[PDB]
Amino acid sequence: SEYQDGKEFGIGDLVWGKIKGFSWWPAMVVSWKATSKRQAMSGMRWVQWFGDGKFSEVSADKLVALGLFSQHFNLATFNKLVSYRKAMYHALEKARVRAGKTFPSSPGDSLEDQLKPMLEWAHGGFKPTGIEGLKPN
Amino acid sequence: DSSEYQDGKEFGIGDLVWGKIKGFSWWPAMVVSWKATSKRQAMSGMRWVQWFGDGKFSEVSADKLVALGLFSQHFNLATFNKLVSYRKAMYHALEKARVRAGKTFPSSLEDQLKPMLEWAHGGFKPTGIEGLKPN
Ligand SMILES: CCCN(CCO)CCCCCO
Ligand SMILES: CCCN(CCO)CCCCCO
Repeated sequence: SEYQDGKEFGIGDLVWGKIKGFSWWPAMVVSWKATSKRQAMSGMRWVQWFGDGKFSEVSADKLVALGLFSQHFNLATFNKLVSYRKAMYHALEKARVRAGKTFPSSPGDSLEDQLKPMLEWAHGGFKPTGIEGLKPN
Repeated sequence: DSSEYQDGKEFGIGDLVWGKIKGFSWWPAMVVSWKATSKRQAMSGMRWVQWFGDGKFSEVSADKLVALGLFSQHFNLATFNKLVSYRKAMYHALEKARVRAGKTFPSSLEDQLKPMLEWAHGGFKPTGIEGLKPN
């Protein structure tokens, strides 16, 4: 029922979302019931931002699939803000689990170290699954 | 309405669970509110848990949690024999279970642990897993 408005994106979808004064940031579409807030208005979606876990209401027409990765990733913000690197880690970890992807680990690799192969995977088109692997189920 | 962890998946605040992190055996924990953690709200489909034995907090997928009551299935005998840290975790977890279930034993950590472990492995009789519920 919720979000059945003929527009894009449903509960669980991984997305980039854009707030004024902010880069595109990774998020997951959620039900209004998870937010402790209120039902969304027409054509809007509740999203939860990776990294800080906060909830925002955003137009379905203003979200893009996380799978358009290199297009929306912002290297300048990544190098400038630890909060963006953490967001990218949590977003890509969710993507990895969904795709059944694995990466060679080694304690105690830092944040940047863990991110390196995840970012290469994302920039490379999420092989072998492709973006189909990012879908919820 | 709308509230913490109302995402349609299993597990609520206070639930005793086993949690699985890559690189670790299934480990006992309690589901906690994000407010207990000094961190941030958990992503939809995930829960904050506090691990027995070390008191640390982790954000864990509900798909990587199971009820502590499924004890024999998730208890790792190899890990128990190998790691003092896991035996310590078993003690604190099963002591919480014992108090919730209103269970008493005849009364050392290892000596204390023995009948608690027998009880858990045997299915938490007489209450069964219903006895482990919070409140
Ligand atoms: C849409 C932009 C993402 N926000 C989420 C908060 O609602 C986080 C920004 C933190 C930047 C400070 O380091
Ligand atoms: C998955 C279990 C979580 N704790 C660590 C908390 O982050 C494990 C304790 C290590 C035992 C080393 O002897």
